[PDB]
Amino acid sequence: GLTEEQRMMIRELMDAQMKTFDTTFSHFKNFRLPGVAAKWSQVRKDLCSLKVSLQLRGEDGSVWNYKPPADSGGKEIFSLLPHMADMSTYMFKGIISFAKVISYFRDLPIEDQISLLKGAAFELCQLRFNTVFNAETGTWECGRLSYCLEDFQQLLLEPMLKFHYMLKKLQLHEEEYVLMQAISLFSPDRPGVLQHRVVDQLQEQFAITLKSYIECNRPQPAHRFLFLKIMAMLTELRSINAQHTQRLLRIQDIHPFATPLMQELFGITGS
Ligand SMILES: N#Cc1nn(-c2c(Cl)cc(C(F)(F)F)cc2Cl)c(N)c1[S@@](=O)C(F)(F)F
Repeated sequence: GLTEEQRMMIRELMDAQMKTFDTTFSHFKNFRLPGVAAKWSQVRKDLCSLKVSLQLRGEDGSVWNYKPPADSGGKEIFSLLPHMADMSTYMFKGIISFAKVISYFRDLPIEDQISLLKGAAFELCQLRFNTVFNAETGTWECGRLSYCLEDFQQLLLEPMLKFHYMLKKLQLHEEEYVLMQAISLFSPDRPGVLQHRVVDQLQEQFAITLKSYIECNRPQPAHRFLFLKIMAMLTELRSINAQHTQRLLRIQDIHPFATPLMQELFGITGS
């Protein structure tokens, strides 16, 4: 029960997701793996908040399985950074392809495109990982890869992990996940955006379509206020993004790891 423009909107967003999101992670390869003075206390706190074991199912049926070390006050806490930087770079490329395919994004001036991508790449990445997150086992299932949280109520103290469990509980459709990505991408208040009036009108239209979609396709009392919960999710995710951008820059300051694409998105110039 949407306007013709509203369903053309969902159709195009659902199309750009289909073309740019490798849900089986088939083309993620050549990645790195762990081998076979008051900043550090913060960096140690930054790192220990999301430790994860890693499983690789080979095409032949073999299984590699990695258990990370415990914190012993040394550089061994940096063991997973190259791999997770390689995974982030792969996700970021899918995000950039996603935005480039959308006509509303394409139509913005280029300098506004980079500004919007710098501001929302993390958030769109987190949103895509939620669709492959298994809340019953605490595992991100990325095709032949899987990432299982180490052994509960004290794990939800981490805001990002708390975000993933709450978003998964909302039981969202594919159409609702992609409208969330559009709203986060077309945020008029990212640093450096110039066409903020255009970008705000675009954002307001993606939110209105989402509100109408829920009310057309979700009449159950369980989904009362669902639109407002999602919009609050997005504000929460957005705060998680800011506070994590500093986590990453702190680690980068004392132990470099960011790929060239990660530097581009986060403002590191090379000197
Ligand atoms: N952005 C994005 C982003 N995705 N991820 C992420 C990765 Cl790489 C892997 C998993 C896995 F399932 F594999 F465990 C889960 C997640 Cl949520 C992380 N750590 C980030 S950020 O910290 C960064 F580094 F800035 F990209």
